Amino acid sequence: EWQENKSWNAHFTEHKSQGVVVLWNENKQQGFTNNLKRANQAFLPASTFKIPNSLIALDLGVVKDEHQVFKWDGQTRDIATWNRDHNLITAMKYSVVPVYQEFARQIGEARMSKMLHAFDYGNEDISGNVDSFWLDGGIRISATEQISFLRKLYHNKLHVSERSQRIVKQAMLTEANGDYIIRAKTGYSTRIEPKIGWWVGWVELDDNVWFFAMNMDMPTSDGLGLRQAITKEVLKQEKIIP
Ligand SMILES: Cc1ccccc1-c1cccc(C(=O)O)c1
Repeated sequence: EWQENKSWNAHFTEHKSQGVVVLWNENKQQGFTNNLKRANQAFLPASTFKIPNSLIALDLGVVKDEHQVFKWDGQTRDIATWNRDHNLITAMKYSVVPVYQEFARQIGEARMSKMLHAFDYGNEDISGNVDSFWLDGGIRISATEQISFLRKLYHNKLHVSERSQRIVKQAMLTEANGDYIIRAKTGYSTRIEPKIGWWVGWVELDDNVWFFAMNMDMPTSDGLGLRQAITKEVLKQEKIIP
């Protein structure tokens, strides 16, 4: 069921880094990783949490649909793309923390805790501030746990409406061409050691789906592009994408 290929470590060490990639072949129900231990170690989800947060906001009516405009609050932040109006699509695309912090405040502690337990999401622990627990609170999730959550979303098996799940999968759209479609979300965790980057999602092919979840050490923001680059290089090596 699970296979470890330690040779894949070269994808990380050749960039003076360390990390884990986890792949899941949906047709064959088989998983692959370079590091079984790190595949099950739990980290802050950071902006990968925008996936469950979006689902909860939509199902509760906090967000009406993917067109609703969340007006910039007029507070100049250091990320230029955050200083503007957003909808769910652009908020996901630009990982707009302040929009999602307001979602969480409107969701509230009780409903957020209950929905994460319903999702079986990570350690399901929202200890900390309701508007930042996924950045510096107690919640944790492993790469293998990301896969389990994403598989439910893919199959519309999470305990929210089909509509909510369809909308979030639309907002996760990252890349599409004649060969494959990638739906995914990046993450960047800096408030608690070790600093890491995430990329989680799946690759849709004509006749199969491959789920993936990776994290890697990220001491500096200069390496953020490696999250996607390394993942796609692993996918190419395994002949999942050309
Ligand atoms: C939080 C943050 C701090 C320092 C540098 C970049 C970022 C950031 C901000 C928004 C999106 C992303 C990203 O990866 O997509 C990264």
